[PDB]
Amino acid sequence: ARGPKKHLKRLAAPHHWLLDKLSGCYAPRPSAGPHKLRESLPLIVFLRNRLKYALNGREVKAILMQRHVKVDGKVRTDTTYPAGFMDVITLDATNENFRLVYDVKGRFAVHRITDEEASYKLGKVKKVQLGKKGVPYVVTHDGRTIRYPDPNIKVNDTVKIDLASGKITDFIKFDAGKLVYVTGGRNLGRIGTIVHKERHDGGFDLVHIKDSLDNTFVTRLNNVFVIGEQGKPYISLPKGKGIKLSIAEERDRRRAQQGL
Amino acid sequence: SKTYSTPKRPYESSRLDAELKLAGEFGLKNKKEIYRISFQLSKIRRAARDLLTRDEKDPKRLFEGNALIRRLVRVGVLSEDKKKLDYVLALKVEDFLERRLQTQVYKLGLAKSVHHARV
Amino acid sequence: GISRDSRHKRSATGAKRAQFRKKRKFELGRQPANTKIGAKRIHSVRTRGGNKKYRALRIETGNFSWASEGISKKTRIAGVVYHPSNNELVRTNTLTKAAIVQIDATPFRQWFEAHYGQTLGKKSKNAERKWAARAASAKIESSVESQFSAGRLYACISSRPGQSGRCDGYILEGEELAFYLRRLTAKK
Amino acid sequence: STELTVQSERAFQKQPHIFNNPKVKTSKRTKRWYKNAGLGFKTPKTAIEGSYIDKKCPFTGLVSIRGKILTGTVVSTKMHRTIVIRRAYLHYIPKYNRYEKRHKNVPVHVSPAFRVQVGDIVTVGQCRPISKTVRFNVVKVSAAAGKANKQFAKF
RNA sequence: UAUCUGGUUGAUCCUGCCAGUAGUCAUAUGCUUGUCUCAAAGAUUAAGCCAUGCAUGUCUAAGUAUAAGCAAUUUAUACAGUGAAACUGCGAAUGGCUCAUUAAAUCAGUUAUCGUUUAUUUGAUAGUUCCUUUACUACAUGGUAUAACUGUGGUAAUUCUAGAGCUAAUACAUGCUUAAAAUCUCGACCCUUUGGAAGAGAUGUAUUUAUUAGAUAAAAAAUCAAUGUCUUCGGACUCUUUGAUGAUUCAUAAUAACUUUUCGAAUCGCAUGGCCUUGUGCUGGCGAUGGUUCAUUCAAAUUUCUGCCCUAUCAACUUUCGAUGGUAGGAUAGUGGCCUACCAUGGUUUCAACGGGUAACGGGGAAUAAGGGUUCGAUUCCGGAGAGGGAGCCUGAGAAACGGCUACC
RNA sequence: GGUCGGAUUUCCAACGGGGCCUUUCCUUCUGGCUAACCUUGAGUCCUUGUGGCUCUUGGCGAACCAGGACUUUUACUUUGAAAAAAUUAGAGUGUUCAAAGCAGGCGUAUUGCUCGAAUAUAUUAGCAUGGAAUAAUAGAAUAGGAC
RNA sequence: GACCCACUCGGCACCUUACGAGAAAUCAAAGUCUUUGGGUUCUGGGGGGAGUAUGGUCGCAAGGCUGAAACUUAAAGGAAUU
RNA sequence: CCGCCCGUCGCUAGUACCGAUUGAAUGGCUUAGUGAGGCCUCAGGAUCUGCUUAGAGAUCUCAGAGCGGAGAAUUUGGACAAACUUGGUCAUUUAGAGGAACUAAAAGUCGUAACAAGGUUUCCGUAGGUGAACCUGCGGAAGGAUCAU
RNA sequence: UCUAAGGGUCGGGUACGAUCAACUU
RNA sequence: CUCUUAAGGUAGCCAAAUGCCUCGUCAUCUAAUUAGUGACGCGCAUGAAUGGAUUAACGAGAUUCCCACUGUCCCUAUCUA
Repeated sequence: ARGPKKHLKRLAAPHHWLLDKLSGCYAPRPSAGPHKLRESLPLIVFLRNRLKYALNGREVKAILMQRHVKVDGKVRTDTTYPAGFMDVITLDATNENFRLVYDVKGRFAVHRITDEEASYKLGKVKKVQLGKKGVPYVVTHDGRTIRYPDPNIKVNDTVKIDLASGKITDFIKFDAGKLVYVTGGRNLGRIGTIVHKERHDGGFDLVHIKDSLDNTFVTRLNNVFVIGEQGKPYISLPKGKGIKLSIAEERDRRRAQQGL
Repeated sequence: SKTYSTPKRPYESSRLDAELKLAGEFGLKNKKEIYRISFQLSKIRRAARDLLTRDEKDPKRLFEGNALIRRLVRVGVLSEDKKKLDYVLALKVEDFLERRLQTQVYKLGLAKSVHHARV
Repeated sequence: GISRDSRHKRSATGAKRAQFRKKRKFELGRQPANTKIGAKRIHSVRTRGGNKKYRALRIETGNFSWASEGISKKTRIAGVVYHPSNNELVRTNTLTKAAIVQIDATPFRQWFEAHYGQTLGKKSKNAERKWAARAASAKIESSVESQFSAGRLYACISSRPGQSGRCDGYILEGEELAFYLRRLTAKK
Repeated sequence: STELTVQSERAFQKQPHIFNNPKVKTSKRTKRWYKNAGLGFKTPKTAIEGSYIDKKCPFTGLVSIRGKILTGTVVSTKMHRTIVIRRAYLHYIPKYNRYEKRHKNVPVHVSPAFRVQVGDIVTVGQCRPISKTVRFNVVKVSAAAGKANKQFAKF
């Protein structure tokens, strides 16, 4: 005890980093940042383990100490910088703009995007308050404070951020008939067009969702994240589109898909 | 991250007869090898027992039973004529030992004995 | 030191708990100081997160509010007996929150005379305009108007001097004032 | 009830920062603060009309109900502004595939907005700690009597 | 792979145990031992503890370097390459080790903070401060010490240090420079009845207190204290400012003041450009560090519900100098008998209280089982503790710290 | 089997849901969409028996949610969320097999492509949800009873 | 009223049989129990030591209730058979 | 049936019990007393130092005196409280003359209590007595040697 | 040097006031 | 086994205020104990209303040990009337 932990062991790290456990030793502890420890992805993991551009932490550091890579238009030469959901990673090598999104199994899908799409990102407003001198502000999921927004931006709406100016271009309300990208939970990575909402004062508001295959399900509103209207997302979605083809369908695919 | 187990009665001459016959037929140095095949076969049998207790047209049954059947077929233990998840229970140590390589060398020729094949 | 903890007490069933942890600075308690009157003496104590607390010893002044009129004025404060609180940690005839005290009354007298043009007990165009405008209000109360004769006003301390370092308060008025002096039989 | 008349104690009991100016001759002479505790709990007329203070009350006081809401039967009324409720339940033992009756006693603060009697069922809500043992406050009552007083009148 | 066999009798059937049988990431030991892969390992007994001998500090283009150090920049006469030391700043509160104490207590899952702290990260965020606010001044940017260093010494000895002489700082202590407008009070003055005025002062942020606003489901008319913006001064009167929560005395704002008075860059590196009234003139980039508050993050502290082994040859415990609650205060980062003053007399218990024992840290889990279950869990994850025993405390965001101090044993 | 061991329509039937009517309220109050509509405006490239692709302005409140009202209380059960990671079971896969591991496979291997790292279980407590048998509980008898 | 016949409720029991049960002796309950579950209380877990020692509690006492361990042992025991 | 079998006494060995000894040892908890240390507080003021009229030719003294600021030793009171002493209490081990049991051995001594009607039918409870098994009384049972007038 | 507690007699326009005096803790 | 008595000393108790031998023997208490206590018992010569064994409370009863306390003592000296 006696102050905060600085280490993190292999087996304690979230399962969606995919490394190895039994006395494999240590894992990269995300530094404090915009995102939470578990719902985040450090750059060392994004670069050594997913993209295979590097093989070692010193290689990753050699990369990061050259202003090559930037998160949200800013360099972030920290090794264990917690990058998270809907975060834009930009490498001038290959001019590859990486959006961190979720695949359907719950891992961090490595989405490649256009520069015009990397221009912006999205943010779920967590609270709307008045600050000092009567100045209203909204707080997003990525710890971004934005002053003097549209007064119609109420809580759980989502917001389009221009990422160079921390300003708001357009907002999307929380209502029925709106797309959703589930963040957190069993049903993580699914995309399903809110059916309706269940209030439960003092009791964790629930949301009922319906995939394109009419596979209805239910999640928690803290885990819901809106992204657009029916059939008009605001982001390039990954390969899979959040459907969760069952294991049977998956084997039927990878047996009939391809004899390789 | 480790595994294996062995039998119950250390004697019972009928078993000794059967085991030594298999050992002589298939060129084995130990009873541990027969025990190993019986262990594998027991795992398979109890898996299939659970699945058969499950409902027909049940997703876990279909998935895991087809998988188990596919594995045994591609090994050649389960013939492709009997592919229904009951001969998986009817299997036997002879049917596994026949697919061992030593036995396959001999039956394919090329060694004129199972002991020569092992060597 | 002083453990501000419950693991040492007893169970609600009467069960004697075992000494279970060496004392923790989480559970920390400190020693008061007996905020008396006279010769301002304030010591700063470092607290959790830094966050200086200003332990007052022997204040002399305070800031007292007259709310029916809606002002606040600095005055000197006067006698005390308290508390009905303690035996262990604070000792001597202190000054604290919820204590009734006598205060100077002269800044309020001056303010009232200059703001209403009216005395208590017993000119220019702008001033006369203002007084005539905001008249029909200088009618406070028999009790307060009687206190001003002596020139010492009953007030209650609202600040916690051992935490903040001040002697802010409010002048008694109404049902409070009707209530209070049947009490204040205390030392320590 | 509670016969504090209103001011039984040696300090003056008032609601903090609730100021009744003797200057303004308001035609009520009754300035109180109450709140809707929330969760569809009805604020009683005894609390709105009363004279008590009770800083630990969820309607006129400073505490707030947040967390759990429980129910129980009053098995004691012998303290001042607090009761003890019985919370009975069945605990499953799987070895036997059966249940066993268990109780926990739970001390509760009760405002004088409620006339509470031994036997009455009472719904309580989680508050901040307000004593060594008390963490709950009465927020609703259901008397299991029907005012069955004349049934004792027999002749 | 839901299996049993030998033994009581002269013999039989039983009850019933003893014995055998199989396994054990359960230990020990004995005999034997060629190979490959994987590999636990002073836990049990002495939380005696290893009682020997060795180890956690750290720098960049970017806080301070006259090393009486190196090389040489040859771009330099103030430095401007590298760089020991030492000051400063961060860190040492993580990790690792062990299981002694611990039986509603840890702990597990599940809640809550509308009950609080939070260095760091991350994002936002200080025209308001010349206190006689027209000389009072340095704002092209003011003051002092001190280390390392030099040299004289003490002691047998230790990461002991004294006396004397220098010198620095995002050390310490101080301290100015940037609006405009509006609103308030005070108010010379001239005056009215409709009264209007020139000047002075205040209005950042933080602290403390008091007060106020922080609204709201809907429709027509009389009266008035003053008409009020504007008037057809008939009164058209509409226009209207009010966010969030299930819920607040919330967020926030405004009044009156309060403070021993906080913060509001006397900091640093590279690039050197633009404009003329060509002055070492005015403007100006990319960063670093630091900084108030808010929010976020890493957390912490408290907390709800339920749940733990054996014992009745422990049945009545608690309240004595707190047990249960109430009022008030103190203390605390905050809630709260946490602590006391006054008051009341409650609270737990055969649905096993309290007490005792544990060869008892808790769980995730392990072993063996047809199914149900029994036993184990010192551990390679999680969190509790502890550093020979006790207690106390400095520093700091964070320790009741022990590879940190203080004392007793 | 009308395309060449895979599929389709009306099908004789079975198994499970939903709605409505039978005296059957199987919660309503303030509302919108008023909707699934008397909205019908000339109406149709169909085996007249409806296997059924098609429009012109104006009806009933949940199919959409805003608030409210009161709302007998439980136990039980379904579904879902919660259920740290490793371990357990288990899918896939050349560790030379296996224990393991989460790797790796495919090309013209002449400057590339690509599948992945599933899933399930995890009693009890708590949360939400559908059911409403079984088992308790209350519901108008000196009527303070209902609309 | 007492007797006789038939019936009936409730009792003390009896004779016969085994559809069953049981190790058997025997049992209309000791049945409806491996085709294992109507409700509920008490007690036992090989034989000895030992119903002893000790502690409590009741009792005038005699004693009652509660009640071990060490140690020892492969049999003790129940029904039947010749 | 020349079968099985009971107890006393005596020898040997072992196990535990009682027991004078106000036994002993160890450990935990604790009353009372004494009470280190640091923390808070009332004081204290060695020393250093800014300014100021002061003693002295025009970032300075030469007697000194006030406004202060930092501030060590020491010190008052308080809470926290180690440790020690003295008692008490609980638990666990342990000695002990003697006493009284159990078990086992051993071809010991005295009888022969039970198993056949075991030669007085056995057993239960209670009470008394006797070398020992046991006997007797009172009531009860058949597990009787009688399912029967 | 203080504090607290412990009483008597009179009054109720059909919740409390005035007045008096002990010692004990 | 034998002699013998009216009966042969029972339950219990003991070197006891009862035991000669006797300072009995064993243990405990002490550095050391003819003392004390606890046990042993063919007890010169214990013993049952010439009452036996025991007993809380009581005792200016006899007795042993411990603590405290002391001029009892080591070892005496001084003061007052």
